[PDB]
Amino acid sequence: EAEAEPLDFVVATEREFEEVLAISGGIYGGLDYLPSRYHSWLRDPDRTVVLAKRNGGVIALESVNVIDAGETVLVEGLRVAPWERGKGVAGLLQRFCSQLVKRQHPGVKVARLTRDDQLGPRELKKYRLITKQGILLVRFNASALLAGLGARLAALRTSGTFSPLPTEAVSEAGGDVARLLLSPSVQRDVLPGGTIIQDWQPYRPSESNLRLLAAKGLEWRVDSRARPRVLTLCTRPFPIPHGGDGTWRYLNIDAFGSDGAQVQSQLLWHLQRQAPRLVGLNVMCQLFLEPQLWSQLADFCQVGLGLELVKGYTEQYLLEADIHH
Ligand SMILES: NC(=[NH2+])NCCC[C@H](N)C(=O)O
Repeated sequence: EAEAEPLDFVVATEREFEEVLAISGGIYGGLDYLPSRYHSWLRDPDRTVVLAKRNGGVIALESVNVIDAGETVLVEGLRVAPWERGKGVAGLLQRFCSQLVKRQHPGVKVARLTRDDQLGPRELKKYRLITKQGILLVRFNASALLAGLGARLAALRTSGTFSPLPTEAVSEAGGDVARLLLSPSVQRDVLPGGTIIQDWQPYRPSESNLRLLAAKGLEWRVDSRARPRVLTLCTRPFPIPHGGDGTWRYLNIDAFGSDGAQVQSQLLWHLQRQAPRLVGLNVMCQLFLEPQLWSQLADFCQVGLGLELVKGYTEQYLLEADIHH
């Protein structure tokens, strides 16, 4: 029962946007970023979005983007249509893209990717684990959160439960981001495996990548610019298909450091910064933090901030594998 027409690998364009959506049903439980990101991906100068087509119909997608000053290729968004899964399509698409990178980007030495699924033996054999972070996913209505937070945080103050610790501002334009991330000691003691993870995307801490990060509208927060120990990072919210009513946004916060109290205070700062912009909308807030801090922050979010836990503990894995020219 051979397929009548063969597989054709071609670079994605804006015309296939609706075809790509048709194969993306239920991806990441409705937290899929590609609906909101597909068009920007096409404008990225170091990125190649590859579609697998059978008889002219899109059935799979993979993106490869060269970062880390040309030494790394990040693999994102790998997906196959539900009705084409289990036939090795994702494997064939992976091989086409690996050859493309080796051909166009001879300087790439490693491939990198992030994932939340359990790392089976296969993974451990083909990939090195650079680092891993815990994942805390909560949901809330922005308006309801704002209307009740003052009372919530006042109770904590008087209750003696919690009082927000001081935090310090971080300005990219002012040069604070560079002075933090280019610090060898911050890279060693703060960053997970010496790596910046921003909305599932890993970057080596380098000026070249800092330029990429600066163009995304990220917001930073730190415990002390002089004595940095906890550094948090918020990605600008964007729409996700969850809910089907178009009201849901994905708020990604990456937390680097081992002081749980500072991760709490800095998470609260980001929430008070971002929720006003989300009035009238619903938010899926995913916090990535050191695994040992998870229970502390899940409680804080649940009991302290009246937030709803969407799912139990899971982990984000940063994987790396060499490129075999
Ligand atoms: N909820 C998740 N599992 N998100 C995974 C995002 C990262 C994934 N490797 C991608 O580029 O699509």
